[PDB]
Amino acid sequence: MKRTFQPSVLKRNRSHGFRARMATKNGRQVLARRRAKGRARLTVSK
Amino acid sequence: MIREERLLKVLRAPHVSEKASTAMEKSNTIVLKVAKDATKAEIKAAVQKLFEVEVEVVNTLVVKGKVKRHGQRIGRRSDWKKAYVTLKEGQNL
Amino acid sequence: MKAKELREKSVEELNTELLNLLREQFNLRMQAASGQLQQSHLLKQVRRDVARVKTLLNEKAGA
Amino acid sequence: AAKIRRDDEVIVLTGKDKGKRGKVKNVLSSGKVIVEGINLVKKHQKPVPALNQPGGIVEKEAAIQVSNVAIFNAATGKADRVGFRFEDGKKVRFFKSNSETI
Amino acid sequence: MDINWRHNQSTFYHFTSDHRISGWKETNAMYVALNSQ
Amino acid sequence: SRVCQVTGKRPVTGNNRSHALNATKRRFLPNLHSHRFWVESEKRFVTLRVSAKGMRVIDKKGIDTVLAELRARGEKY
RNA sequence: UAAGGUGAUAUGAACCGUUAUAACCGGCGAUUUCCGAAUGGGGAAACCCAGUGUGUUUCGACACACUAUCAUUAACUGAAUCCAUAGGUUAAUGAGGCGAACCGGGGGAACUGAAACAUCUAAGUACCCCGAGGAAAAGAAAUCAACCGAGAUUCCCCCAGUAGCGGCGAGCGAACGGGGAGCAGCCCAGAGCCUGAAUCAGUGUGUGUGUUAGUGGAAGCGUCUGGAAAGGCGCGCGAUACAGGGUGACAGCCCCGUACACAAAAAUGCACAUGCUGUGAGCUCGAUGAGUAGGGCGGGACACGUGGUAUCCUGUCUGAAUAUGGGGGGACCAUCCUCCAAGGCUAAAUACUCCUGACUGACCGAUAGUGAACCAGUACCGUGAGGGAAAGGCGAAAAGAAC
RNA sequence: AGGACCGAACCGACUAAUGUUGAAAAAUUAGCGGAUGACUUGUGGCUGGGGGUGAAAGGCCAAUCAAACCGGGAGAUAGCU
RNA sequence: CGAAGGUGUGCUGUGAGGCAUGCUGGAGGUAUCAGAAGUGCGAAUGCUGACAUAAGUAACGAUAAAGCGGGUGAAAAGCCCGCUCGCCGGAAGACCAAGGGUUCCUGUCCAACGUUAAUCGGGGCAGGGUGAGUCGACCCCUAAGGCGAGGCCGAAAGGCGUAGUCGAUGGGAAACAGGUUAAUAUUCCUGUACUUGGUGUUACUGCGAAGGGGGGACGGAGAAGGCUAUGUUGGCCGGGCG
RNA sequence: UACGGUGCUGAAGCAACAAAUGCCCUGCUUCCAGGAAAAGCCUCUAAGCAUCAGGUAACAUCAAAUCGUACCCCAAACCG
Repeated sequence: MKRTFQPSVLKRNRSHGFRARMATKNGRQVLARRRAKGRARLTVSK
Repeated sequence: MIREERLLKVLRAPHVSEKASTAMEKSNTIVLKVAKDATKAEIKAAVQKLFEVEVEVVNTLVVKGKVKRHGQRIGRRSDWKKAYVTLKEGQNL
Repeated sequence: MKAKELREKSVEELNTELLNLLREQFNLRMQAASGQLQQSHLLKQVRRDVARVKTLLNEKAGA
Repeated sequence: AAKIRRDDEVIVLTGKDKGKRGKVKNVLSSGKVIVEGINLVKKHQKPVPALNQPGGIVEKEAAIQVSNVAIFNAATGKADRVGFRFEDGKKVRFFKSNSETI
Repeated sequence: MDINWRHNQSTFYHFTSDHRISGWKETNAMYVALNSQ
Repeated sequence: SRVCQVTGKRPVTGNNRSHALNATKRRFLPNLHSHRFWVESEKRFVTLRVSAKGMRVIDKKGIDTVLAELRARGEKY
């Protein structure tokens, strides 16, 4: 059956990637919480 | 021209294997590990000027590093670059 | 060798620069990775010696 | 500086070798020393198929603590503590109890 | 194995399915309730 | 934004109260109009978004003094 | 500082050094790829693609530097239009982003309580946003008081769960006045006399002290048990040092230290002194903050829910007097007292701990204490925001088991 | 010619049986409907929570939907167990 | 000359408890009298770890199917080789995109992983392996759409959007046959080619744009006609005469 | 012939017929539901440059960088 995760790298990055978190106020606050929690990978880039 | 300070840092090791060996003893090509940011003009110039031979053409691939592990600790090795340097008819090394 | 490099001219540290890279450094990387070169400490001392020549060369040139 | 150091002759104060004199072979940055003929352990090691194969039970010296030795006076013939004085800008060690520079 | 066992015990903790007991177990409880009314 | 360029009147907040005193949030807005003011010393029309008492204070202080205040506080006209 | 070193798992190999250019520690420098405000354009972060100028004795290819936007200032240009403004180009200076809490401001819930609920509460809390500093804010009476007086602001203990506010329910809750911490006043709206007169600010220099490496640092042996002694027994010594830690069991005297006494080539923080620059003292006279105070309507803040409601703030409509004047004194009037708004600056007491050092605990001791004593915000889960583990201890010494 | 006819791929899902601690958190097997169209499909894009989208079922919005998920207010409140 | 702890025994108090001691343990314990509590668990469909129970039970994942000989090995139903048998063959073959990321190939090991054994493996360990002017990306150009100097707007954050700038799933230059590696090949080698730019020489000469025009430039269905891939048969060639 | 293969040599290499859903065909016929854009490409010139620069043609020479390239890919390697 066709499950929910149908992967695509270009949609992974355009959607949840770094240049797209940095592109706005609230994604920069996301990166700030991931750095402050101290996190090995911030976004999902590769 | 390429400066000689750049041109010394490019070639890194001769690559020893059996594909390399049959490339030397069968098709004049010496195979050698180069700098990761080394272009084909740099490798050609560096073999022209550091082994004093005449290079016909260079073919460069980039080899991806293998994820090994020690114990239960993984790690990728490291990517390197391998240059197939096709020499002319007059060569030794 | 730190005062010894300090007392030459810019041209002469460019000469011993290119000879540290040329004669020493490259021939020991090629000699090291082809099964030869029992003496491995030479790699270290050559590398640090190029660091000295570039240091004195930056200090001599201008500021 | 360091009181017990490299080419120095010591006597052993505590354990298994109490009262045995000997010369310090080397001195390890754990705060230990290897002193010759003193703390002999009976290692037995495998004959590795590389370069030479001894096999057998090799009797080595082990590292004893620095605080378990003190340097041998030999003018009194007993153990003696060490101080540091300045003589002509040289920080020298000296024996306590007769105050002699080593 | 321990991590997979904790997550694979954590599988039906936030479920919704009402005809299946505990999210997964098949039954006849629809007919039992419906016949009780 | 709805700011008078002369008096600096933002919209403020408040309550609709009712006869049962039910508090609701509202905004009081300034009476902002975009009026075109002749300046004689420059021989030009400078158009401003004034309140309807920014026009009172322009009628009293004069347009030149007001423009000197806007140029003073970095308000660009 | 130094006789030993080349960081750890983690041994090796190859070496460096031993009286000084091994190594280690500190000050100041040098280098500091790529991404990231990312800033030459772009982009799916760690990649793609340039332009301009300078230089390159194989200049058919290389190397270096500059090129973001915005604000301010200046220069040169420049429309519709004549002058001119808009605009354009270049240069100089500044900003931009991150950060735990504290602080000021712009917005701002609901669950809950009222034994239902709508006024009220929760609560100007949570949260969102802007801005700033080492603190911020406030602050030098258009303030109280009460016919006596006090004398800026802030913080603490009372006042006092008081007066009051309150579907007069639930609840909310002062001030006056008293005791303390700390204490500091000034400038512009404006001319003349007069000048550098105190004042601070920016810098140099000198002194003192502190930080960033360090140095010296007392005094014990015998015997018994024991694998081992620091323990038992016997006899000594130190102490401005018996804080603590280690050492083969419990050490003042074995080791590192502690008390104590000293140490800086260099870079610095603070405090005096002093050089220069800027800045202005002080005197006489004058002025003494207008769409403002007040008002009508709507709303908010004041403990005070519009009530008899003073006072403050203002979205809207209006609108004075201006020292023979005006504000307040809790509706309001008169008498009396007090103060001078519509301009601004100002230390200390105060709040907080991302971070560093020292010390302390009738705090925890591995299901506890941090989620995390261990390569933990990891493994793993989730598209994502996010969620988030388990897992310490051989021995005194690997002597970690030759054969 | 045709929202034409029969019928594979392709899309679907009418019946039955199995399965129901499954081979599978919705399938398999045997039949079944559409199959040039209001079709089907790949790649990218857009719409967002009292909001979207809906040939409308309160359906769908990451195995979640009479109001998603995550985090917070938050130890809500619980005359009840 | 042996603490706490652990595990027995004996004595003792009305009880919670106390005391003595054997063995294990191997370094701490604490009277008395006061003081403070994370102060006493059998229950909370309690939380965490361990271990039972059913139970050596159901099951071992398509009813495409195996049989024998030989080899390797400590051991062979499963591995390798051979001969037979069966299954798919508009797929259960071959080549990719997406996605994964070394699983590829060779040697070596059988602990765990493989629903059994394993000598085997997509498992462990080590080494090797990915070669481009022509393929794809990058690049030039754009769609939907994104972002957006100024700008218009908005309590703040921010919304929209002009110039522009990005954005393929579309438009734009060029390579084919044969051979080869254990593992790459339109990339390496052999042969034969083609494309686009730079520079130089020579001959002729009007060149020149974020500007104008053309072109690129593009629907559904249907119908034949001409072909080819491909196949079948004959001829030819080599082999067989069972 | 390390029996795994490794080299050497190598005949014929034609014709007829059938034939696509591939090619001519981005065609042709027809039908309404009336069927992307922009660049490369070809042309025209404006400002400018005009015995220079540039354009065209031939020849020669140099360059074509960088990253992907293994392997699975209807699957035991992707989503389950």
